[PDB]
Amino acid sequence: WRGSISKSMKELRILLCQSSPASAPTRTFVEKNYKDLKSLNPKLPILIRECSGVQPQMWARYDMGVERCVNLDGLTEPQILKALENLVKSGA
Amino acid sequence: PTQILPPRNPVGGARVHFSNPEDAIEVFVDGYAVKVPKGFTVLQACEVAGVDIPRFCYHSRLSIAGNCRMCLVEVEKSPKPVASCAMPALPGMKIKTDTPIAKKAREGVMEFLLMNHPLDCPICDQGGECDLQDQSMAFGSDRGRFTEMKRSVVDKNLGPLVKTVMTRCIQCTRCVRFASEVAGVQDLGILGRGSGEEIGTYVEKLMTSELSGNVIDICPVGALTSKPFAFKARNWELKATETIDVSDAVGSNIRVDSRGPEVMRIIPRLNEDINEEWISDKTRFCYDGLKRQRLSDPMIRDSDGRFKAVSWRDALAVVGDIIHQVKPDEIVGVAGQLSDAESMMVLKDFVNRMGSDNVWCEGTAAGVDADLRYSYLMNTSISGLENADLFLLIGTQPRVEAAMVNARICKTVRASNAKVGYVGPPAEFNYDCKHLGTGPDTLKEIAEGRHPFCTALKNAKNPAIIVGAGLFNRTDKNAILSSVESIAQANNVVRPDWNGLNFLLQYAAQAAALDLGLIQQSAKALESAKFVYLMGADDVNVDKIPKDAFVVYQGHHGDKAVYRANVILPASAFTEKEGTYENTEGFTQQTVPAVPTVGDARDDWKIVRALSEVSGVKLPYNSIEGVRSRIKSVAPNLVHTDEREPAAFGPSLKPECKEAMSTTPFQTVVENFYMTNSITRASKIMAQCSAVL
Amino acid sequence: IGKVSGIPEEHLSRKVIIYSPARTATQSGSGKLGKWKINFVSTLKWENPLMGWTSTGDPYANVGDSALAFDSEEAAKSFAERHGWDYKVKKPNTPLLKVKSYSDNFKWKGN
Amino acid sequence: VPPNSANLTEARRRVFDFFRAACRSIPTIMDIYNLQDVVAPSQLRYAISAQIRNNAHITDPKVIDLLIFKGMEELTDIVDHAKQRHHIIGQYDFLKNFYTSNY
Amino acid sequence: KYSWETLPKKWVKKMERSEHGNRFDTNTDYLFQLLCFLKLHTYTRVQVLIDICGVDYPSRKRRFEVVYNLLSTRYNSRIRVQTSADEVTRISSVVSLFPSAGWWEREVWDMFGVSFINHPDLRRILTDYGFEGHPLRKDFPLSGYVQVRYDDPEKRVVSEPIEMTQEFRYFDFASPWE
Amino acid sequence: GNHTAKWMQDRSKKSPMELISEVPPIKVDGRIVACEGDTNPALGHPIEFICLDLNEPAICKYCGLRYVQDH
Amino acid sequence: KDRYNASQVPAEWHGWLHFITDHTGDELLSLKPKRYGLEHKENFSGEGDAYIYHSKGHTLNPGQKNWTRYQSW
Amino acid sequence: LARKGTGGRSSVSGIVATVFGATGFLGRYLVQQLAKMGSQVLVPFRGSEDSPRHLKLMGDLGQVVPMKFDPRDEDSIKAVMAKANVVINLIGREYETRNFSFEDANHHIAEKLALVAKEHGGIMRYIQVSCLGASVSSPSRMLRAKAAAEEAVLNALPEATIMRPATMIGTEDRILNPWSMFVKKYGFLPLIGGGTTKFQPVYVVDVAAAIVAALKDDGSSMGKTYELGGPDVFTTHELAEIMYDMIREWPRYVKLPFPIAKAMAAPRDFMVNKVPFPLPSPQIFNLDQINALTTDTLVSDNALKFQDLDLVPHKLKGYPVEFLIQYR
Ligand SMILES: NC(=O)C1=CN([C@@H]2O[C@H](COP(=O)(O)OP(=O)(O)OC[C@H]3O[C@@H](n4cnc5c(N)ncnc54)[C@H](OP(=O)(O)O)[C@@H]3O)[C@@H](O)[C@H]2O)C=CC1
Ligand code: SF4
Ligand code: SF4
Ligand code: FES
Ligand SMILES: [Zn+2]
Repeated sequence: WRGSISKSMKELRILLCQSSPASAPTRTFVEKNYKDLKSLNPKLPILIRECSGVQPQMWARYDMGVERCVNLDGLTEPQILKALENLVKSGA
Repeated sequence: PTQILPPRNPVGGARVHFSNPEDAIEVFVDGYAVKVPKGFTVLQACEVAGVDIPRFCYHSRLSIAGNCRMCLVEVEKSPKPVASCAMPALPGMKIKTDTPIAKKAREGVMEFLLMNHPLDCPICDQGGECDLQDQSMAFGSDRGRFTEMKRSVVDKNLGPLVKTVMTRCIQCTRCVRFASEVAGVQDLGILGRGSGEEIGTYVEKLMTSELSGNVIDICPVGALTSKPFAFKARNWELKATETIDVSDAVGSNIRVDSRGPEVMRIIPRLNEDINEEWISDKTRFCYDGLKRQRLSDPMIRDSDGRFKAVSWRDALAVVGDIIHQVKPDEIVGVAGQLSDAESMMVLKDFVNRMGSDNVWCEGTAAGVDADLRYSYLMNTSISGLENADLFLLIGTQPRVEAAMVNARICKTVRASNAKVGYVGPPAEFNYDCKHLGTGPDTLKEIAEGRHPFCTALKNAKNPAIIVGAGLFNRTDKNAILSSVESIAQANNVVRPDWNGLNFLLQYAAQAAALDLGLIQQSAKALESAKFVYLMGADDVNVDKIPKDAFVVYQGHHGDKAVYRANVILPASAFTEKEGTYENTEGFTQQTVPAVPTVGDARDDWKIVRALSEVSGVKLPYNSIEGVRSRIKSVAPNLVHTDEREPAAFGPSLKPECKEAMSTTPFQTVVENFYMTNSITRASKIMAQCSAVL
Repeated sequence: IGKVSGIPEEHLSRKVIIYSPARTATQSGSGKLGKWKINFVSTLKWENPLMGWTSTGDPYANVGDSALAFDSEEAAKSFAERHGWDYKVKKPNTPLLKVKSYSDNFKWKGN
Repeated sequence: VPPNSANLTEARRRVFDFFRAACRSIPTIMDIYNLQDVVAPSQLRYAISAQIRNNAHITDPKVIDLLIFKGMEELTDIVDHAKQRHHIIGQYDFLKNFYTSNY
Repeated sequence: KYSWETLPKKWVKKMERSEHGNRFDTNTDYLFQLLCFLKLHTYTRVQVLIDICGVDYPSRKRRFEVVYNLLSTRYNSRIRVQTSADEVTRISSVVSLFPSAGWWEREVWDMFGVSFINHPDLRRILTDYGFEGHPLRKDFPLSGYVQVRYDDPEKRVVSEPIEMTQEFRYFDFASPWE
Repeated sequence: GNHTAKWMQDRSKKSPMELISEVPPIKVDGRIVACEGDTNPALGHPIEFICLDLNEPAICKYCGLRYVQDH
Repeated sequence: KDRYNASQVPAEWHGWLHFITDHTGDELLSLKPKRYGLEHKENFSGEGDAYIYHSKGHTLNPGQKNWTRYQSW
Repeated sequence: LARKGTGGRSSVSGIVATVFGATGFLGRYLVQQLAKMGSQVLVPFRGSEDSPRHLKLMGDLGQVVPMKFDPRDEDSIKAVMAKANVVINLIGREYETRNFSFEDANHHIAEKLALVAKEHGGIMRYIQVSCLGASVSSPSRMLRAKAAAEEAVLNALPEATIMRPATMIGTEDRILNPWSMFVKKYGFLPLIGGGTTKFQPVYVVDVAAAIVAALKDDGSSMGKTYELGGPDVFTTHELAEIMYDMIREWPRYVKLPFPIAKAMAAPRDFMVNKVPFPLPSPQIFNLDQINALTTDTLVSDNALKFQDLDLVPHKLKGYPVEFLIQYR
């Protein structure tokens, strides 16, 4: 839904977890957002990664290899999307 | 009177698989009740009771036979000692494994086996590790009354892998069953009758099948032994490490039997979820590579053209200087197919902080979709393929690449009569393959339901569709994968409880790479690029790299990339290090260091991190646990070792599609399977296995 | 109980692997399973250049395999944690006793 | 000596006892093995204290008892000419490792 | 056996065997008290501590097992009172009863590390003077940690550097099927 | 040979491989031979029964001696 | 009569002379193997190199073999 | 080099050295360093086989291979340097012997080993050991010869390290052990020239540690003439003050003017004349050691010191002189 991600960040890594009670908002966010996000950024490595118990984070690699870590410990879907928006903004 | 009976747990911690907790048959093993599922042979009803019944031809993976009577436990009300291997446990049956009739039956049979058997134990390669020796020294009689002319048998030529001394062989038929069933090639046979029985091919016929080097572990006798491991060692000298394998991306489990500083013998080990007890002949006999053509000293290029084995300080200094004096977007970090997760993470974190994003595994072609983890995994476990009803091997030639995946497919074609479809190049398959088409056109024909096999894929309860990552190289990879996922959504393949969609890979690093996001964004990298940094990648086309590129080949053998390399950095092999690997099904094994690194070699990740600190980029971690924490940061799947982490996201998130190419049918991704990587190419056994075709 | 044990300091920062040795694939017999062993990696073994034989430098070369074998992962972990080693327990892969019978060889392929 | 360490308090008391013993014995140590010129009494006290402090995080009383016993053994074998003297004088980042070995 | 009837039941606490030499696997607290019994008793007169065999079971929780052998020169019988004390459990010493236990307990502490309570002169008897580590344990490697000793420029002195030797070749003879 | 060039550095005394490859194969009657050793069944190797069905000589693995069918 | 030492007694007689047998060397000389039989060597221990024995890495042995199991590149 | 090991005493270091002067006071420390860091040493001895016996230990089963060789006969030096990549040269004398003259023992040998190592292409590092202040026009013919040796080993073989150790102290040395056993002339120490000499001794262990440190170093320390001076620039009298601290004796020095000494050392300088009898190795009164004692040029100038080897020498008080306790 952002569009300008492929031109600002280098990759986005979302460490949701498979079937935890928490990290379920992150799964909902991905399920409802990733199709449109990638259809809008057809080349960015929007990395989705599973686990057993890893806290749901959202990393972001910018140009020179720096990395912002946003912990989606309790953020809901619009909160997660606003966090991603902040990530994209903090790179451009 | 308040006794303390022993726990009486199963024979090898064997998980007993009840099909349902209702049909548990209760049989008495030596007056000690045990609840075994319905259908358990008496032998398994005793292996549940901890009683280890001596067996010569009964293999759990193989079929059941009576080719010998070494088990003969005495059940309560049968007139004769019943062979435990074939007698199904009936409810209430009383099994007496140590009654005098059972012990006399065992001694009787172990005298017959040692009667026509030659005294080859000293010259037998499997002298220490022998079922016959360890059953004679434990259940058979201390003396033999046979003093006559034993029968003798000529030695059949079964190829450059299995040395055969059929005189030792006891004709238990275990191998002639293994080649017919698991290996599925049907070359071995029990020719003749009586004592004149001879096991082997009736016409001189090298066992052209791969996966047929495991007949030696199948063989309970020295007869069939590894010809590469001709006599080089003994069952007691070999110090064993429970390492993993990296030749093919199935990530089969392994025991690197090493004697001192070198790898004498690579033998499989039980891991029911990847390779039951079988390993491909690419893994059994690749150990010879690890000692040939090894890179042992960091050689930079002088002012002439030949190498100069400088120390590590000088080589790292020259590499660091040449990365400092190059444009950042011109650095590329091609990572080898054998590289572990750590060193690929260190390579990513290095060539990233250097201002580039051109790190990628050796096999993954341009524009791989490594976003969702189902897109490069075997979502259905390698064990899951046992529940599949129909397979659609899209290209993928799984007999060649990922040989244990094909072993599971053959086992689950034999056991449950599954039917496979094959849309790929014309190949040879162990089982009935039903080749559908050569190119992607027949893939559209299935995607649009206009194929006589789409009606099959629909009706099957649990279908599976293996799509080899060898077709990611094609330009229309998105189109092929879209048609694949269309077949999935159409035939209900990927459903909430089955997930029959699965892509297999042919390179061990490829799964871990695509997990760490090591994606080749596009071309125009590796071209117009001036710091190619091959991290053990030999199959990278050194004809692509520009002539002025300062290739720095951080390999451990070097076949063609080493000749181009302006500076070499000798790394460790897969046995000398401890690297976290991920196989195709997502299982994340971790090798255990067996033999010391050769010469002045270093760990892959150590070399890359040292090059980082020499080249100025301060990289946070400084140890193996640190870089594993960094992996947990970038991809936590590769930190929970020995645990498969399924991808909880189906294909319903992949955005959209394109048109599939009619021309350029599916191309053979692996031409040899005996020279697929560097360890295998520099080997003296894999080369000369070219005769085995 | 690492410091009182007299073991030198440099061998209490060692990283061990508490595995259970799998069955020797060559011989189908489970009489050596269930004996958990600490595995001091002890990889450094060169070749003494005078004669052809090898030559270790790590004191814990053999005792990982030889004479130090516990009977349960709990006892082995308690041992490697008393002495202060960084044990990574590698679980043993056990076999499924899948139901199988003789009468399945003579199955009927209908027609 | 019976392990009266039914608590960390008695163990710490006898730790201080052993520390006083070693400190008040440093004279004979310096005499028998001739360190009164190379090492200062401040430095030997420093080393004994750094020993007793290096192993101060022992929440187990019996382990402290055994540590004090090993220390008394070391001292009694240093006081008398049981061990020599050339060890008593001795008893008192990633890249720089990588360049040397692989371990 | 007569000895088990008279003996206070609490003293033979954990175990008791009845062949290959009979044993009273007792508790460490009741040991020297149990050794006081079986000696200075009219119907059980041992008087002779033959041996004190430290035995190390790494997989137990009480690692060691101080096996006191005992001969009874009067009644011509041999009893093996045992104990169980881990690396940091001071066990009662029976040098006061059988004065031969002095050196045997010095050896048990030296080899294993089972310190003995109120044992006068409890000092490493067998191993080297500056020996650190307890050899006859299981986790003590055969070749020792720092136990090579060679001559050097520190003349008239043999140093004690870290050890390096032809690797002891451990042979895995043990066969399956027991 | 090359294997024999690993343990023998003399290279003047004939290599054992040649000393055994130059002894002629022994004719026999049946289809199975004994080759108990030199002559004394207690001073030779464990008796190794060799099959002579093939036309080429079948070597005794322990002693290198070669036997042919002699029909 | 000078420069003698033990071990100059060949194997044909070293039996008869230590009373292990009763066969003079003139009787065991019909039993010494012709194909691999080798004359005695007096145990040249210390009498110069190339007479003394040397292992295959001693750097005094002509042809000091290298034991590195890995074949360098 | 091609090192496959962890420490030493069974490791390998790719250094198959031939320490030409191993059967000597400097040689036993250098051989012990080279063969305790795990490397072969081809100790060549000149005469009695009992000379390198104290070197068959300190090396693990062929790490130290004592070999026989004649100094004046080549084709034997080439045999000692057959299998070698390092060749250190400790062959030197402080006293002229009737058979080998000062040049034939300090210069005409070092040049000869240099040439026969050059021919044996493969000697990676050739260390050449000569005394400090051994520059031409030095009075002592030993230092002029040892200077010509440096000049001929660098010319005939470039990139050849040259240590310049000053008088080395230690057990079985030639500097302190003659003074003691002359204090056994009832505390009478004849410090010559009045102790105005300024020379920097050095614990022989540290000279050895420097000779090995130029081997373990990189391409540097090649052709660079170090000066293994040491700490605490002393004077002969002051150094003697430290001996009397170790050996329990009362300082009872005397001063000897240089003419008196050179007259007292006028005998034992007819070495080439008294053919049918070898003289007993002048220990303390050596006319050439006295000519060197005159000028205090035995001080490290701005040339390379231990600091250019990441190395700092031990002092001369305490253990690095505790070999004197055996004289109390
Ligand atoms: N000693 C000192 O205080 C100082 C010495 N040096 C230099 O250090 C080096 C070694 O010193 P150090 O060991 O004490 O010296 P030594 O005089 O004790 O001689 C050491 C070695 O030199 C050999 N050597 C001497 N002359 C000959 C010769 N003509 N032919 C063959 N071999 C010979 C000796 O052989 P053999 O034992 O058989 O005679 C011995 O192996 C020499 O170059 C010396 O000048 C440097 C600073 C001062
Ligand atoms: S298989 Fe080999 S080792 Fe085993 S009994 Fe037969 S000949 Fe002997
Ligand atoms: S060759 Fe081996 S596996 Fe085959 S029947 Fe003979 S003994 Fe059994
Ligand atoms: S194996 Fe069961 S009887 Fe032959
Ligand atoms: Zn034979």
